[PDB]
Amino acid sequence: MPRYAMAIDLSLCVGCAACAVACKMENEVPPGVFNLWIREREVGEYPNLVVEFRPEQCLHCENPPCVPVCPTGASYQTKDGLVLVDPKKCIACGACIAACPYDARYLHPAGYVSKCTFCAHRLEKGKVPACVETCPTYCRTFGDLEDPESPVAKALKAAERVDVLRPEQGTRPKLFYLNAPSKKGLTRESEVH
Amino acid sequence: MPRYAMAIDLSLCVGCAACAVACKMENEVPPGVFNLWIREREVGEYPNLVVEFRPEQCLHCENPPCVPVCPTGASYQTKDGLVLVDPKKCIACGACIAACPYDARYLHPAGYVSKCTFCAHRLEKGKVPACVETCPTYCRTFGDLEDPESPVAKALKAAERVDVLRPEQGTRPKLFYLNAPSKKGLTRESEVH
Amino acid sequence: APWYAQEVKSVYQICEGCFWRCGIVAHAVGNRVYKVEGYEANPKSRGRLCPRGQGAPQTTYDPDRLKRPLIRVEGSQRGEGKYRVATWEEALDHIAKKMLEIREKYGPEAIAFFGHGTGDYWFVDFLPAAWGSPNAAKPSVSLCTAPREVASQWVFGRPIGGHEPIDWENARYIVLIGHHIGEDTHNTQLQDFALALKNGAKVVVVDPRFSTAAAKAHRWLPIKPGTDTALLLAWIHVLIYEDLYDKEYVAKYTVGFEELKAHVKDFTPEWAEKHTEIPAQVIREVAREMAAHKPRAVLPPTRHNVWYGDDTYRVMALLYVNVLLGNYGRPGGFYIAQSPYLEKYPLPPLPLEPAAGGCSGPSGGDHEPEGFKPRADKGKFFARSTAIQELIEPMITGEPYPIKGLFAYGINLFHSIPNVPRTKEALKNLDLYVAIDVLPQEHVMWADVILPEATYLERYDDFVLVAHKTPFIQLRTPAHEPLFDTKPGWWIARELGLRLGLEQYFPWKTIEEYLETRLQSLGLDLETMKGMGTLVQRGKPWLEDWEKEGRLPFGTASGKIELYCQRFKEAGHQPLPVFTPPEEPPEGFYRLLYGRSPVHTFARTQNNWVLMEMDPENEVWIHKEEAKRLGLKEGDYVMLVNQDGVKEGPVRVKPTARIRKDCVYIVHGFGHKAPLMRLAHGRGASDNYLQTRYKLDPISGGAGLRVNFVRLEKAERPRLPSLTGLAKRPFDER
Amino acid sequence: AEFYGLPNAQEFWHWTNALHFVLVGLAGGVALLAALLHLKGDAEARRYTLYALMLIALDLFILWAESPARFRFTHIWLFLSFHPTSPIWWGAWGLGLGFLTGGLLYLGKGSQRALAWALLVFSLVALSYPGLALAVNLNRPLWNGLMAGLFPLTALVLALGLAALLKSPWALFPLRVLAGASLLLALLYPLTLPPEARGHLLEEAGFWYGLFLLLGLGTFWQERLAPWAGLLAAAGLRALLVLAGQWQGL
Amino acid sequence: AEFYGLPNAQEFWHWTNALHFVLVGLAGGVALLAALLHLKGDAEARRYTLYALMLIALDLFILWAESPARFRFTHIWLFLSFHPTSPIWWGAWGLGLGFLTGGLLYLGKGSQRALAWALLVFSLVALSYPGLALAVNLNRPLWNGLMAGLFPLTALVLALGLAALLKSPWALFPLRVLAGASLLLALLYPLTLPPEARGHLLEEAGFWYGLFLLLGLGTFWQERLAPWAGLLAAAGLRALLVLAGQWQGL
Ligand SMILES: Nc1nc2c(c(=O)[nH]1)N[C@H]1C(S)=C(S)[C@@H](COP(=O)(O)OP(=O)(O)OC[C@H]3O[C@@H](n4cnc5c(=O)[nH]c(N)nc54)[C@H](O)[C@@H]3O)O[C@H]1N2
Ligand SMILES: Nc1nc2c(c(=O)[nH]1)N[C@H]1C(S)=C(S)[C@@H](COP(=O)(O)OP(=O)(O)OC[C@H]3O[C@@H](n4cnc5c(=O)[nH]c(N)nc54)[C@H](O)[C@@H]3O)O[C@H]1N2
Ligand SMILES: */O=C1\C([C])=C([C][C]=C([C])[C])C(=O)C(O[C])=C1O[C]
Ligand SMILES: COC1=C(OC)C(=O)C(CC=C(C)C)=C(C)C1=O
Ligand code: SF4
Ligand code: SF4
Ligand code: SF4
Ligand code: SF4
Ligand code: SF4
Ligand code: SF4
Ligand code: SF4
Ligand code: SF4
Ligand code: SF4
Ligand SMILES: [Mo]
Repeated sequence: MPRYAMAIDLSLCVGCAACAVACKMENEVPPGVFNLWIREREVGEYPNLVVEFRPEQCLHCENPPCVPVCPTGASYQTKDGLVLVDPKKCIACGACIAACPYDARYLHPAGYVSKCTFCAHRLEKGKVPACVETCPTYCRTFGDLEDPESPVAKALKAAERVDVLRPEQGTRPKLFYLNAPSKKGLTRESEVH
Repeated sequence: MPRYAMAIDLSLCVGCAACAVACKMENEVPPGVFNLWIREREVGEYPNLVVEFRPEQCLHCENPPCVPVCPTGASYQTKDGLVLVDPKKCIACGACIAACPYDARYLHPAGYVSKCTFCAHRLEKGKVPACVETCPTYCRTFGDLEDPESPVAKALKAAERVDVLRPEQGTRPKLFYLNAPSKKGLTRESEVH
Repeated sequence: APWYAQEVKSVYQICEGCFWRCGIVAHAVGNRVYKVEGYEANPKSRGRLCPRGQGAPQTTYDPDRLKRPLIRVEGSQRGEGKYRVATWEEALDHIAKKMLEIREKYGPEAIAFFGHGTGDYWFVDFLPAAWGSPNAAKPSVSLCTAPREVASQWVFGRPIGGHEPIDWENARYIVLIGHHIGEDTHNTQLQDFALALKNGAKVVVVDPRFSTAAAKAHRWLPIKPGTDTALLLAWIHVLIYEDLYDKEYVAKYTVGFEELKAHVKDFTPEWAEKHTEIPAQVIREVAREMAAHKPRAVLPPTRHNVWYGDDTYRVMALLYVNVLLGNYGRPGGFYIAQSPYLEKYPLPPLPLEPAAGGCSGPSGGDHEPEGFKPRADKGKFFARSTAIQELIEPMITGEPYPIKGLFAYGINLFHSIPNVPRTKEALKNLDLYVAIDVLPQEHVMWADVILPEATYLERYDDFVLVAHKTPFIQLRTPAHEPLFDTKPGWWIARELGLRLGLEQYFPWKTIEEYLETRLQSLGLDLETMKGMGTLVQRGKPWLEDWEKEGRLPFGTASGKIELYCQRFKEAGHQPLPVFTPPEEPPEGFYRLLYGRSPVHTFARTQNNWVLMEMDPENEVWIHKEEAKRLGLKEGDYVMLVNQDGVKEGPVRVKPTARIRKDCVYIVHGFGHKAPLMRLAHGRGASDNYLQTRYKLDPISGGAGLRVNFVRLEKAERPRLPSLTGLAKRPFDER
Repeated sequence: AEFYGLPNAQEFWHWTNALHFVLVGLAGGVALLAALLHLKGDAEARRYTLYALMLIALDLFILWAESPARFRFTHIWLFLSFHPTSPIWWGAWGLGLGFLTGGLLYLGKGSQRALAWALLVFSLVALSYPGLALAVNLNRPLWNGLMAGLFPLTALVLALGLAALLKSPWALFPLRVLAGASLLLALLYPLTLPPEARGHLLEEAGFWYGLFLLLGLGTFWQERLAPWAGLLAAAGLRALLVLAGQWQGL
Repeated sequence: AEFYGLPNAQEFWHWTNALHFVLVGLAGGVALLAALLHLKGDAEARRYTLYALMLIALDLFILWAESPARFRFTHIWLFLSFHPTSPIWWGAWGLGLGFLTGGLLYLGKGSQRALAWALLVFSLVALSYPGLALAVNLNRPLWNGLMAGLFPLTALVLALGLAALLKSPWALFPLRVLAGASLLLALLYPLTLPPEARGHLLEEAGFWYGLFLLLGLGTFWQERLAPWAGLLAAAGLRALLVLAGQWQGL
C-alpha cells in the first residue's frame, strides 16, 4: 500500500562506493555481479567542469518491464512497489535482464536472477536498506513516497530538481536522483559521443 | 560560423502569445498554421502547483531529422545552424512533417512547406527575430551559441537548468528552455493522467 | 542461507580499515564477520561507514592471508621467497635470539621499529622504547602528517591530530588546499563535509586536479603544483592589507603578527598570480569571501602534506590564514580537541619516552645525552619527530650508527616509503628483519621471520583514544577467535617482551586483564565497555570554554604567528617565504601526483576481492589534449617511467579532463608485486615505485613526494587473471 | 494541455496519400512480378510489364495530382538531385527508372534480361521505400521497424492478389504464403509497440485493423474470395497504418 | 564512463541461446509445414510431423540444457502459471502443446485434422514468440519491431530449407519466396534503426550481417547450394541479431 522509493541527492554523492560495498556485504552479492554500482562521469571543460557521481541499481520501477516478460512469474511486483525475484520459480531465462533498461539484473551463480531487493529482508524487520544506512554523505533517502514524513518524500520535496534514468522508457523509476550536477540533467553517454 | 540558437527562460515566460502573434505578423503566416505557439500545462495539486508556459516552434535542431528525409533538396540546414526550406524545390511531400518530432512544420497554402525560419530574413540584415524583439518579459534570447557574449550563450550560462524537447530523438535542438518551473523538467503529456 | 537469517554474534568493534579507526559493530555467524556497521554513539562512524570499512572484513577471509609464522630458509637470500613454517615459539625465539645478538653487539638502537595500525602502539610506541631503540617510526609522520603537526605545534601549541578538529557543521566557507575529500574517504570527514555542503557552506578547492571535492566546490582554483604557498601568502596579504582579518582575535590570542604583515608586504595577488596561475582577481576574491564569513571560514589543513619538501611552510601559512579569520577555537573553523582520560597501565617508566611536538628545545635540546643513542635521523631536519625514510640510510651506510635489524609491523615497506631500491638494499644489509602483518605482500616476503597477526576482527586491542570535541574511547572485542595459527599483536609484543627480559613492562598476563586495569580508572569494568563500545567524555571545544576558565590552550603563551623561537634563533629563517618555485617537470614528463580511491585504503586493500571488484586497477589521469598529443585513447595502457628510469606495470590511461597539462595522477597503492596476494598482484602502477626521489622537509621530517616526474610509454593492455575467478576461491578456515 | 495557437500536429498524409500507398504497393509488386516473369522467360512477362507500367503511371499521377505543389512543378527536383537518405527520393527513382526499364522491356529495345534484373532491382526499391518512408520517422511511435516489413510483404499480397484475379495460375500459392506472412506480422505488430502506442493504435483504429486481419484470413478459404480478401486486407492494412501512424504522441 | 563495480551489462543470452534461437526457428517452421501438410492431406504429413517433434524436443532440451536453472528444476512453473504478456511463456506452451498435439497426430489417435488446426496454431505461436521475445524489450534499440517480422520469416526459411534438403518437391519455391522476403527485410533492417543503433550494429556485426545477406542470395542459385545458403543465411541473421542486440545503448 505504500510506494517504496529511494532518492539520491547527487549534489551530495561523492561516489565513494560505500553503499555499493555495504550492499555486497549484506546481501552477500557474489563476485562479478552487483546490485549496486557507481557511475562517474565528467561533463567537461575547465571553467565548466561537472562530475556526476551516480549510484545505479534497481529503480524498482513502478511499471517494470522485467515483470511482464517473466514466463515463470518469479519476477513479481509487490504491493508496495518492490520488484523482487522468487528464485523458486526462476528458470534463469534472462527475459527480465533483456527487458531491464538499467542493467540492474544478473544471473546469480546459484542459477537464478538477482538484483537489488530494496533490502526486502530489512524492510520487513522495519529497517532501512544497508546502502541507505551506511551512506556517509546522507545523500540517499528511502521510504514510502506516499508518506510525506518519509525521508524520500521530504527529499523529493526539497530537491531543486528530480530526475530519473531513461524516463522515456515506460518505467516510472522509483529511485530518484535529486540534484543532478549538470544543468542538462543526468549524464548520458550519447551526450558524450 | 555561428551556431544559431534560442533560449527561452520559462521562469519568466508568461505565455502571452506575444511572440506567437509577432511572428504571425512579421512572417505573414497564413491562418490555419503557426510557426510558433504556446503550450501551457499545469502540474500538480494545491501546495505544489506549477504552471509551465512553453513556446514551441522549430528548434532548428542541429541534427535535424527533417532534412535527410527530404527527396528534393528543399529542406536544408545552413552552415550556421538554420533549418530552412527552399520553396523552389519543395514538392510538399510532407516527409519533413513526418520526420519533425515537434510539429514545427506545416504546409503553407502556397504549395510548399513552411515553418519557423529563425527570421532568417531579419538575421541576414542583422536584426534579431520578431519573437525576440516583441517580448514583454525578455525571456527569449538568441544568438550564436559559439559567441560567449551573445545573449543565448549568456542566458544558457546563467541558467539553473537547461532542457530541450524530446532529447531522446537525437535531434539536438537549438532552442533551449531555461529554468523549467517543474522539478522534473519539461512537461510531457505522458506524465499526465 | 543468508548470514542474517542464521547465527549472528555482534561485538562492538573498531575498524582497522584505515587509521580513522571508526567505531563499528561487527556481526559474525560462526567465525566469519559478514557485515560491519557504524553505530551512532560512536562519534566517528555515527551509524555510517565508508566503503573500505564495509569491505575491510574480507582480509580475514582472504585465502592468501598469512596463517602461521614463517622463518626464512637459512642460506636463502632475502629477496627470494623461501620460508619454512615455524612455531610461534620457534619464531619468537629466533627473533629474540637475533635481537639480543644485535643488542649485545651494537646496542638496542640498532633495531628499528617501523609500524602502522592500532597495534603499532606495541611495535612502535612502547616496545621499542622498552628495548631502548629511538628508531621507531610510523609513515603517518614523515610520509603524511609531519609538516602539519610541526606547523601546528609551532603556531598553536597543539596537534592537528588524527581526527582533525574542523568544526565542519558551522563552517560557511571551506577552502580546501589538496584535501581530496570524497576520494579520501575518511568516514566522519566525509559526513561532515557532506553536511556542510548541505547547510549551504561554500567550498573552494585549490588543486591542480578537478577532483571529487572540486566537483562539489563553488570555486575550483586549478593551481599550478607546488605553488600553494604563494597563494596562501597572497591571501595573508589580502587579509592584512585590505584589513579584513579578525583584529581582536589577532590582538588577544596571538603573539607576533607585527612580523607577518611586513613579511607579506610584497606577496600580492599579482605576485601570487605569476606563480600560481590563479588570476589575481580570483585570489583577491577568495580572500574577501572567506573574510566575509569570518570565524566561519576555514582552511582545514590537509592530512597528507608531504609534497614538494617545503611543506611545513605551506601549512604554517595556511594556519595563519585561519588565525587571521580568527576561527581557531570557534564555531565554524576549528574546535579545541582534548584527549580523553584513560589511565595507562601502571608500569615503570620506559627507557625512552619521547615528546611529540611541544617544544622550545625541539630536537637538539631534547634527544642528546639522557637515554642513550639518539634517533638515527636526529640531525637531518629541525623537528624532533622520527622520519621513517631517514632511518633506512643507517641500514646501508651504517653511518650515524648502524641499524641492523628492523621490524615492520603492519607497515608497507615497499609502498609507503619512497625509494624502494634503497629500502631493498637496506633490508639485505640487515642482521635481522621481521615482518608482522596479515596478508603476504612483497615486503613481508623479504623477511627472516614473518609473523601472522590476528586480523582486527580477531583480536583485542588496547583502547583507542581520539582527541575530539567530545573525547571518547573505543574498544575492539574479537568478533571471533584468530584463524589458523594467527595471533593478536598485544600477544606477540608480550612474548617478545618476555623473551627480551622486558617483563616488567608486561606485568599483565592477559589483555583482558590489561584492559580491565585501565578500565578501572574510569569506574568501569571490561564487560561494561563491551556493551558500550565507545565511552564518550566531555571536553572543551571553544575558546570561551578555556577563557572563562582562566586559560588558553597553545604553545609558549598564545598562538605564535609566523613564530617559534628556537628555529629563528638557531636553525632556519622563521616564516613562510619558501613559496620557492617547485622544480618543474622536464619536457615530456608530468609532475606525478597521487591520491586515494574511495574504495581503497593505501596498498593493503588491493587483494580484497570485495574492494578490488569496485576498483580493480588504478588509472592515470592526463589531460585530454595531452593524451591526444601523445597518441593515447581511452582504451590505452601505458607504462609510467619516472625521471630515474623506473617503469611501472601497465596502467590504464584516463584522458578525461580534470587535470592540468602539467600533471598526471594515479591512485596510490597499486602495482603490487606480490605473487601470493593473488588479486593484488600485477595490477595498476605503483606511485611509490615511481617515487624514487623525495625532497626532505628541513623543518619536519617530511619526504616531499610530489617532486617526481613521470613519462608515458605506450604499452599493451595487460594479461591478468580473472579477478572474479580469484575472488571466488572459497575461504577455507582450515 | 492548453495552447495559444496550435502545434501543427494535424494529419499531413491524407486518404489521398494512403491511396498512393496502396497503389505503389501494387505498382512495385506488379513490377516485381513482371521482372521475375521476364526472368523465368514466362510468356506473361509482357502484359505484367504493361500493368506495372500502368500502375506506375497511375501512382505517379496520383502522387502528383495530390501534391499541394502539383502546379508549382517542382517535382523535377526529385530527379535533379541525389538524396540517398530519403525514402521518397529512392521511391521516385525506383518507380521512375522502373518505368523506363519496364518501358523498354515492353518495346523490346535496350536489351532484355539486363533490363529484367534492373526491373527487378527497381521494383525492390519501389517495394521497399514506402515502409521506410514511414519507418524512418522514429518520432512517430507507430511507424516502427515492422513498417519496413509490413509494407514490402503487403505490396506483394496486392500484386499477387491482382495476378490471381487476372487468373495467373502461379500466384495463388505465393499469395497465400505472403498473405500468411503479412497477416502474421500484422497480428504481432501491435505487440511490438510501447503500451501507449498500441493503445493509441487500438483506440484510433484496430477494429478496422482487427477486421483487416480477419478479412485477410479469407485468403486461405474459398478460391475466388481469396484474392479479394487478400487485396483488401493488404490495402486496408497499408492505408490504416498510414493514417493512424501520424502521431508523435506522448 | 568510470565505475565502481559495474553495471550488469554483460551478455545474457550466449551463443547457446543463439543456438536455441535457430532451432526453435526450425522447430516452429517445420511444425508449420507438418500441420499444413496434414491439413492438405499430403502423404508427407507424417514424416514432417515426426521431425517437428524431434526439432521441438531438441530445442526444449537445449532450452533446459543451457539454462543455469536446469538442475533446480524450476521449469515446471513455465507450465503452471498464466503469463500471456511473456513471449517466452507463449513459446513454452506453443512448443509444449505443439508437442503433445504433434504426438496425438503422429500416433494417429485421439483425433485427426482438427488437430492439425491446433498444430497450425501452436506452430504460429512457436514461430512468433522468438522475435517478440526480443522486440518486447523496448530498451534494446536493435531489437526493434522488425524482429517480430524477421524471426518468423527466418524460421520458415529454416523449415523450408530443411524440407528442401530432404528433397520435398514443394519446399524450394516457397523457401525462395520467404527467403526473398527474409533477405529484403534483413537488408532494410539497418535502415530502420536510429543512427547510433545502426552504427553499433555495423561495427559489432554487419560483415557477418552483410555476409549472411550475401550468403542468402544463394537460395536463388542452383540446388543443394540453395537450401544450404538460405539456411545458413537464416541462422546467421537469427543468431547474430540475438547476439548483437543485447545492447542497451546510449
Ligand atoms: N608513495 C606513497 N607513500 C605513502 C602514501 C602515498 O600516497 N604514496 N601515503 C602515505 C600515508 S598518507 C600514509 S598514512 C602511509 C600509510 O602507510 P601504510 O599503513 O604503510 O600503508 P599500507 O599499504 O596500508 O600497508 C600497511 C601494512 O599493514 C598490513 N596490515 C594491514 N592490517 C594489518 C593488521 O591488522 N596487522 C598487521 N600486522 N598488519 C596489517 C598491510 O597488509 C600492509 O602491509 O603511507 C604513506 N606512504
Ligand atoms: N579511500 C581512502 N581514503 C583515505 C585513505 C585511504 O587510504 N583510502 N587514506 C587516508 C590517509 S592516511 C590520508 S593521508 C588521506 C590522504 O588524503 P589527503 O590528506 O586529502 O591528501 P592530499 O594530498 O591533501 O590531497 C590529494 C590531492 O592533492 C592534490 N595535489 C597534488 N599536488 C598539489 C599541489 O601542489 N597543490 C595542491 N593544492 N594540491 C595538490 C592531488 O591532485 C590530489 O587530488 O586520505 C585518507 N583517506
Ligand atoms: O512515393 C512518393 C513519391 C514518389 C512522391 C514524389 C514523386 C513523384 C514521382 C510524383 C511523393 O510526393 C509522395 O508523397 C506524396 C510519395 O509517397 C509518400
Ligand atoms: C529463451 O528461450 C526460452 C527459454 O529460455 C531458456 C525458456 O526457458 C523457455 C521455457 C519453456 C520450456 C518449454 C522448457 C522457453 C519456451 C524458451 O523459448
Ligand atoms: S553512499 Fe552516497 S556517495 Fe557513496 S556511493 Fe552511495 S550514493 Fe554515492
Ligand atoms: S530469469 Fe527468472 S525472473 Fe527473469 S524472466 Fe526468467 S524466470 Fe523470470
Ligand atoms: S530497474 Fe530494471 S530490473 Fe529494476 S525494476 Fe526496473 S525494469 Fe526491473
Ligand atoms: S537497497 Fe539493499 S540490495 Fe538495494 S542497493 Fe541498497 S543495500 Fe543493496
Ligand atoms: S512573447 Fe514572451 S511571454 Fe509571450 S509567449 Fe513569447 S516568450 Fe512567452
Ligand atoms: S515537403 Fe518539401 S521540404 Fe518537406 S521533404 Fe517534401 S520537398 Fe522537402
Ligand atoms: S525543430 Fe523541426 S524543423 Fe527544426 S530541425 Fe527539428 S525537426 Fe527540423
Ligand atoms: S524567430 Fe522567426 S520564425 Fe521563429 S517565432 Fe520568431 S519570427 Fe517566427
Ligand atoms: S574511515 Fe572508513 S576505512 Fe577507515 S576505519 Fe573508518 S570506516 Fe574503516
Ligand atoms: Mo596518512
